Amino acid sequence: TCPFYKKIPGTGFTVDAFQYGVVEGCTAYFLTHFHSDHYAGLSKHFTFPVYCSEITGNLLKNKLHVQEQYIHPLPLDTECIVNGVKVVLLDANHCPGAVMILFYLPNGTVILHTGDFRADPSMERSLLADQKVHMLYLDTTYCSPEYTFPSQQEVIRFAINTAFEAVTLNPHALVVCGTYSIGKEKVFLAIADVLGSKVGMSQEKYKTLQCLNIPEINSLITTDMCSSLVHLLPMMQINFKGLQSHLKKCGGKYNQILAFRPTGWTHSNKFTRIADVIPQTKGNISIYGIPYSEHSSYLEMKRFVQWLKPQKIIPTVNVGTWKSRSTMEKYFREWKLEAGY
Ligand code: NI
Repeated sequence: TCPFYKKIPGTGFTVDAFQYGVVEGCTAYFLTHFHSDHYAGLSKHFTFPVYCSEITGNLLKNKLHVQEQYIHPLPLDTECIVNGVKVVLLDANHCPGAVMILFYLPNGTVILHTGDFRADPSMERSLLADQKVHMLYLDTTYCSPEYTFPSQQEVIRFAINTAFEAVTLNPHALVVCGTYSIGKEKVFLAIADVLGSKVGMSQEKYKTLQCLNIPEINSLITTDMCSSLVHLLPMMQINFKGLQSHLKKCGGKYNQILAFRPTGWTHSNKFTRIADVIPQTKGNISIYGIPYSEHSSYLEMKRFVQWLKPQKIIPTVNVGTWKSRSTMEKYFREWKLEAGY
């Protein structure tokens, strides 16, 4: 059965609620982004209206074969009317096509659902600045003070400098980057750009990336592995056995692998700066775990909420345990008392 935190009161709407069958009294199903814990349940047999971004709609049509007549893409930053309710989609700074949703209820309540997001001060100058929000459905993935991480910019600088140095030292080194969903494309694209290479990948991943509207993508990605020195592989193959085997497949073109695993957080962050990160090495294979997050850190999330001053917060992540819930509720109270709302 659908949980309460996926239902928008006073509407016929749900959010990211496709794995529960036909939800009672749902007239429109919203999808914030194309990640499997959120889209799980969609297919060519789905015949209810789905509301989403243009990019998410490309992925629905091409990857899951949802029929076009049921896909309702909305432009960002634009007031739209859905089943008589005004809505706006805003950029969530998560993966490509990821949105937050503002709902303007007929009785005057204003609700923001963040979907998955990485809070940023740039958001303080969208259509959010223009009115009060009464309820916030918040991505609380990293809602605990131990979750610090560097900016995306610092992490990309580290990866580019590391890859550029390694391949300059050894022109026969291969760089490999792990992936298992859309998101974090900047990792492999920035590395390929500094090395003057395209990124080689499977036909299926290349198809997924072509759905995204990324400018000059035919310019950075390819299915011809032979001509590329940056390869993308499934995250599951990013280990010593998987990479030894891949290296065998390249036919003596290469004699070393430098691999990257962009993780969310890892407890090395509590003791280590980005400058100080080192790889795991075995033989002629090195693996770097890099803290590239597409969710808010604790401090980024705190700042966003203290700026927005919602009257009620409803968490959407880590809700399954009483200890997690109570912990998060305590932080929300602190934030409110410290900010004065
Ligand atoms: Ni996500």
